[PDB]
Formats: sequence, structure tokens, C-alpha cells
Amino acid sequence: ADTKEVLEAREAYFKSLGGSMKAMTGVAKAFDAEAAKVEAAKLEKILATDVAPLFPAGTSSTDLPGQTEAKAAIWANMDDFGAKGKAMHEAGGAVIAAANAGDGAAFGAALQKLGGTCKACHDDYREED
Repeated sequence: ADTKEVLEAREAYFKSLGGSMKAMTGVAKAFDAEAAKVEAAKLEKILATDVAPLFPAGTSSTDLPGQTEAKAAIWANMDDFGAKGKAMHEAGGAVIAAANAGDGAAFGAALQKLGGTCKACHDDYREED
């Protein structure tokens, strides 16, 4: 009965940024205008979210053995990890910008940057799972 509250919330933070990516990749494919704007909205929620507020004393896979899937791996100290955070935000706010600006190519390329950004993170914590 771990009941990881801090982690669980982080799970939500993953669904948030992960939502921007999803709505971003679909909008990226079958774009138009309405989808992009909506993705942007989800984006902003992620952008101004507060990444540094759910990534801390969690499970820590790399630390010691345990269930989980990924926790301590990440590969990048609190600083580097913090970086990817902001980086994701770079795509976050910039993608929403394209949404408003109506730059479908700007929102597609920007959101893809966030795509490889978040993805890159997971690619970092190449945990066992």
C-alpha cells in the first residue's frame, strides 16, 4: 500500500505534459485551427504548472530495488532534470504562442520539440520496467 501521493500527483503532471503531446501529435497530424488552440490550452496548463513540485523524495529506483518503473534513473541531477523541465516549458509557452499566432507550423514544430523534450526525459530514465 505505497499510495505515493507526491508521485501520484507527479503522475498527473505526466498526464498534463503528456496531454499537450497527445493533443499536440493529433493536432500535428489532422490540424486545422480548433485542435491546435485546444492543445495550446492544455499546454499552458502544463507550462505554468510548476514542474519543480512533484519530482523529489519519491520511490527512487536507481536508489534501491523496488516495484515502481522509473524514479531515480532519469540521468541528470536536480539541475539537469530541472533543465528539461524549463525546456519542456520552452515548447510549452512557445507552442501556445503558435496557437494564438495561428502558426500551425509553429505549433506543430514547437509541440514536436516538446514531444522530443518529454520523450527525451523518458529516454533518459531508460528504467527496466
